[PDB]
Amino acid sequence: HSLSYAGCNFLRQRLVLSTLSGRPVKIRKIRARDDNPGLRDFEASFIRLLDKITNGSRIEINQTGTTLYYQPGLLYGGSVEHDCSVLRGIGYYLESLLCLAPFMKHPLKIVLRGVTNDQVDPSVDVLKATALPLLKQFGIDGESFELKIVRRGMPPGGGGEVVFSCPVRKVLKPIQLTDPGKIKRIRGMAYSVRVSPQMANRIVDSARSILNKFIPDIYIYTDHMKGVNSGKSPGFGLSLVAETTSGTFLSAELASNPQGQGAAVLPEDLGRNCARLLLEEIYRGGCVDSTNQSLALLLMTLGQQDVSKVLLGPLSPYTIEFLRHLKSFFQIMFKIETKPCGEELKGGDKVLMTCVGIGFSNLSKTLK
Amino acid sequence: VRMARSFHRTQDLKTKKHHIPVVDRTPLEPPPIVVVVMGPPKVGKSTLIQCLIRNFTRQKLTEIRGPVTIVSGKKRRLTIIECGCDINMMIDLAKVADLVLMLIDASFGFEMETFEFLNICQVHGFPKIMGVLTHLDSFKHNKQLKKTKKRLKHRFWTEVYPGAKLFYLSGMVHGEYQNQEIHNLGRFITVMKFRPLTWQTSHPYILADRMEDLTNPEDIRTNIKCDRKVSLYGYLRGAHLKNKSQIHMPGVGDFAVSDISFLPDPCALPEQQKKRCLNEKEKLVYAPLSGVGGVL
Amino acid sequence: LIYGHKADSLDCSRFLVEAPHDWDLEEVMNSIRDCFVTESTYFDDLKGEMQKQAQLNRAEFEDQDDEARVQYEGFRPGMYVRIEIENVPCEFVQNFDPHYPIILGGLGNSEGNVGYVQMRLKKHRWYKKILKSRDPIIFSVGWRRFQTIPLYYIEDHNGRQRLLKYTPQHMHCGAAFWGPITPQGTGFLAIQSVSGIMPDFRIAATGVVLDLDKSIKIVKKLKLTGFPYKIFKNTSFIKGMFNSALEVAKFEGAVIRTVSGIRGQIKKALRAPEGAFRASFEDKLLMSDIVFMRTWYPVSIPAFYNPVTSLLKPVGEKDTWSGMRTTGQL
Amino acid sequence: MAAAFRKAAKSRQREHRERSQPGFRKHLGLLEKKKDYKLRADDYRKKQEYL
Amino acid sequence: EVKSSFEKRQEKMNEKIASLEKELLEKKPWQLQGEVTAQKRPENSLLEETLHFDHAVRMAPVITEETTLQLEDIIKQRIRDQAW
Amino acid sequence: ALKANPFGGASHAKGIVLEKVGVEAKQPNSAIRKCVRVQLIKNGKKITAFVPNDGCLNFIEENDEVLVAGFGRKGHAVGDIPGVRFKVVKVANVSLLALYKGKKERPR
Amino acid sequence: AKRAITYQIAKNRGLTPRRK
RNA sequence: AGGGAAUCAGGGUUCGAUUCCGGAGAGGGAGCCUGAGAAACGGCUACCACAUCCAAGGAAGGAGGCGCGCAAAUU
RNA sequence: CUUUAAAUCCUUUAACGAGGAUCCAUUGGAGGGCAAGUCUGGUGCCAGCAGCCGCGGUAGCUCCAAUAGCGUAUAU
Ligand SMILES: Nc1nc2c(ncn2[C@@H]2O[C@H](COP(=O)(O)OP(=O)(O)OP(=O)(O)O)[C@@H](O)[C@H]2O)c(=O)[nH]1
Ligand SMILES: [Mg+2]
Ligand SMILES: [Mg+2]
Repeated sequence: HSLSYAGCNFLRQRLVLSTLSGRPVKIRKIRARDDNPGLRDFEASFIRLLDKITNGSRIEINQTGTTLYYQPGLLYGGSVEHDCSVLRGIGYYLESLLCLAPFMKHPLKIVLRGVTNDQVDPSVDVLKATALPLLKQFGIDGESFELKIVRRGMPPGGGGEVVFSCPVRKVLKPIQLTDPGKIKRIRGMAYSVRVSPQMANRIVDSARSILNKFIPDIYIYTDHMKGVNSGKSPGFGLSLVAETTSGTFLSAELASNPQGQGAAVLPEDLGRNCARLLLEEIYRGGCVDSTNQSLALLLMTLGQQDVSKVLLGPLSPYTIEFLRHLKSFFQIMFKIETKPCGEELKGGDKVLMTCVGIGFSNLSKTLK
Repeated sequence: VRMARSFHRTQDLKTKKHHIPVVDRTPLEPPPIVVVVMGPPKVGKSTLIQCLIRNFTRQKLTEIRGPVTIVSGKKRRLTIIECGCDINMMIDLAKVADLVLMLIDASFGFEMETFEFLNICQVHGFPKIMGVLTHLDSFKHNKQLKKTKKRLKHRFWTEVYPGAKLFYLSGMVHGEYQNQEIHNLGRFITVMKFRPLTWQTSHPYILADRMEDLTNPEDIRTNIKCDRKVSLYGYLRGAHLKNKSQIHMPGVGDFAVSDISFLPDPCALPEQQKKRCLNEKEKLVYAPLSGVGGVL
Repeated sequence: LIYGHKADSLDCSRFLVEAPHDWDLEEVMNSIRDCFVTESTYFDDLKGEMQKQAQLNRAEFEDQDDEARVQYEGFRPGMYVRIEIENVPCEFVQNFDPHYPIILGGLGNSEGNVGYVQMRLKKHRWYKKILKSRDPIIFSVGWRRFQTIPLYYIEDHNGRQRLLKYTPQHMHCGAAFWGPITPQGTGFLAIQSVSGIMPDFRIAATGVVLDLDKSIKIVKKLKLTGFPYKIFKNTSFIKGMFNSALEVAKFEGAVIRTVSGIRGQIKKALRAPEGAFRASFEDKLLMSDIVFMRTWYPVSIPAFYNPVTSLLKPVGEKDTWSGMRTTGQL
Repeated sequence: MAAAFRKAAKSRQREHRERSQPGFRKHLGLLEKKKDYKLRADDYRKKQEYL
Repeated sequence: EVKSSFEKRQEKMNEKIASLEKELLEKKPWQLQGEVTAQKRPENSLLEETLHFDHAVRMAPVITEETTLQLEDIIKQRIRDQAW
Repeated sequence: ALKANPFGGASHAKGIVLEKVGVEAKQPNSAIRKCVRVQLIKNGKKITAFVPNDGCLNFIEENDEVLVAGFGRKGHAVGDIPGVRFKVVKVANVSLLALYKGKKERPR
Repeated sequence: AKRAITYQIAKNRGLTPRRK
């Protein structure tokens, strides 16, 4: 029994849920009412990434490219080398791999080549800082669990390289994350490639200017890569991370405009805007950040038939649609209960998400 | 030195207690326990089934077919099924059985079917097993009877865990086993406890009590060979079940469940009261394919 | 809202701010003010965690009604339930027998699919015959009972899986076949014939399921044989291994050895006969010696899966079910 | 009880058997094995060292 | 007469079983047989067989422009340091 | 010094089979090959235990429950390897000798 | 029509070393 | 203050045998009825505490097994 | 038969019941034997580990100690 969908939006989650459930999916009318009707190259690059990291898959593409049929195979790990398209960031592909990493047959050792930092897609600095501790909460922690950035990349040239390694686990542990905690420290990363090193420092004194009143402890790292490590295009940006007592992480990031289009951004404005964006996240703060809401829900459904609870902020349109696909594929329905928090003066209202997992195990892992 | 000896003995006691910690997924209200009766073809399986039923309900049952659910105690119910000598039946019941009663002919001795079923049980998850040996009336209460009991008991202890009980049925008074032996046998079933098996815990399963064909009658007249819609009633066991799922029925094939709905429980446990014994109202027999009283 | 244009849009997992706060007034800053800082053994701790989870599972949905509870956690064990099944074969209803039990087994994820299953297998100690590879056999796995054609192989220390002709008399053995997906760690049982009665023990073999994959990777040993015809001390001229000069060029430098155990190397092709070549050796050869080279050839298994349909039989012949016959019966 | 494990393994005493020359090459002579080659190999090595 | 849905599947299974039973009694092809000489196998058969075998010795290195440049880089370095 | 020993004053201990480190390495020594890693349930410590004979590894799988006893004497019998202080006696409360000789079948 | 057990199953000697 | 105390009998050293008690209570404290002998090993009344049947009005009552994969002489 | 309230048990006693007498004693310790077989390392032909698995085929070796008994682990 194969599911049918229409459109190109939400393409990644439809493919990721299909290979985990094992049920084929049909996609129709991709960018039909457009000058270019067929698939975009970055979507085709994503499909090629799935083919290498699985075994036994069958994929059908129309000559027009308007429809797609995907028959999932078993997940096979090992060493993989991929060249990501420069139109979308590496973090665009890295989210899907983070969902599929623990259920491979062999531990995944993949090196990704493309663009690391971008405005459209989340930065790999954010995923390293925030997404990886969340998987460690589920018990996927290991000595080989790491993200390492070999060289940075900025559009349009790109030229960045990251390596990802994750252990394999038979079953996922349940979690009960109901206390968000209180924010102790703020950590940040300032980077500049193919430009003067002064750009990094001009971002630091603006972000610190706003955030020093709330917290005494803020320290921002500065990174400057030279030579081939710099990439092929100039740019600069800032990523900010806030740590709580309970161990949760909240993040925000911004990047400068590409060389080809857009006016140059003042480094002081970038530092001020990124700090204000982080404060917006704190007003919306929960146990997980807004980007990682969909990742947290997926790992909860794959538990060993136990009740799990998470406290997260306002629901994103991405996560609301993700919840609908979870009911379509895995037939799970969460119980939703909002928290008023009217007089505690934490900020905006929070939503408590609870569910019971479906019986799921790693079928690809080899018993010896 | 006595304290050191006491210290060492406590550690050995702790060692036996150790096992893998696991979340207890047993239901708050358990379903009726599945009890299977098997043996060689003419050992007395069906005669034993009537004796256990008469021990608990006083309700008359004739033409016993399929599973029979009875109330045996304040907090326990039993589903009793007979296992034929056909090998296909032996394989399916071992997957679903919670308690196994094996019948052994003491006069003839051990047979092939007794050992085959033990190998089946070891493969698919070993349930609680109690062996009952009959036909002891052929012996003359002498050295031969005493030695035959010991010979069969030691061989029986190799297949199963040591300490597993063997029950003795001396003889029949009027074609029924003695009431004291049956009552003692029923006491052992009541107080037994069960471990969680791996396959049964992970997968939901149902032993169907009633079947009903739900098709348009005119479709059968048009074509007898048409595919038919079938409704099934039974107790849910093992794990939770979703609305739209794939189920395998052994001997037929794979199917997908269209509609699911719960029903008020028949043969239900009593509301708690401190009466010494259950009256005739509380003792219930549910057997839709067997025929209760006089009606079949 | 959740459970009660947008297409052709960007796949971005970002929460854009519809209405950002000023962050310059003190009242806005005040809203987020509180968010900032102003002897038991290892076995006992594990046991404590399980009890807390056990209490949490039972005491989660007790408030909601049963109809509400079904949507969130499904039908719990201990409920009397009614199941409606469609597309049942007609022979089930007409040939129904109340004595034969009916069991409904819930399937997990991907268990409806088919694939390659690698198993650890040992022939049963009380079975008289042994199992030959590439002969039909019925497996009792999970909920299913089906007949397939398996391959028996043995593991080597380097990791190679080489094909075996027969099941070994006293050892475990790898088994691979094409069939339904089944979770790891489960036991399985082997029979030769469900129909008919046999005086001897009927259980053929027993083991556990190990692996699931889409490729078998099983290989078989293949030897190409040649004979010397001209000898010059170490160097000898070999014929019979190949039949063309193209064949020799593909296998130059291959390690070859004699039955006597002298190791050699293929050096260069010879023109005067069609497929001869020149080979050097450790020591001088005799005319009676036979040379061969060791090669590995991948094998394949047919995809044949025949489930047992004993209930789809008339009432008198449910015991008599037959399928594909083995080599001896043919 | 390591010796007990070895004794159980050596319960069967059938050993692997030797294969003979093929029939169509019988006039050539006996198919030599490692034990046969070692006799002529050591004989040649003995003479060369003396020379 | 009319044929049942289960009976239709049985007919397809029976054809498949018959084909498989033919293969068992048939003579095995030369690839599956061990210890095969050139006479039994057809001409030029191994070219498409894709067998696996081991090589006795390392192949001789191939000279290219890249190896020339790296070697000249080594020579130039010794010249600068007078590392004779 | 009542609790001095690694077994906490007991003569035997129970553990969970983590991996067969000897099998994963491709060395055919048959002394490395019979080394397995288990984690004691009582205290969570990880030790390396010895399987009496090659081919009893086939009976053991990962995540199984085994009984481990001390290795008091005859340590020098194994070929030039340190750390021979533990040995696997039972799996699933069944002795390895009974499984090897074909006197009992492992219950699942 | 009764399938009695063999001598091997009755006495599970198994792999026992042979003695004179 | 389970333990004793005694007793009889006996060739190859006794793996002998038996007997004797300090009282009290009958769901909990009081009151009461008979007989030679009891403030009863048994009835009753009031109070306190439990629990069963019902047509809802009313009526009747006074010890041991497991927790060691293990409950038959509890006959 | 006798026994006993009745029966069982003990003691008597009629008839069958052995050549591979297969009507087949075990536990622990130490050795021998092997192929067109596999792996690893080298000192060309070697060594270690090990060997019911080989091209095709599926219709029950020896010695030592105790003996209806005999080992292992921890503490001593
Ligand atoms: N003498 C004696 N006969 C017994 C005993 N137990 C069962 N039987 C015989 O078993 C017969 C009854 O057979 P069933 O009740 O049908 O038992 P079954 O094993 O289910 O036989 P099937 O129904 O054919 O499977 C009786 O007539 C008895 O002769 C016993 O303990 N002693
Ligand atoms: Mg019957
Ligand atoms: Mg004689």
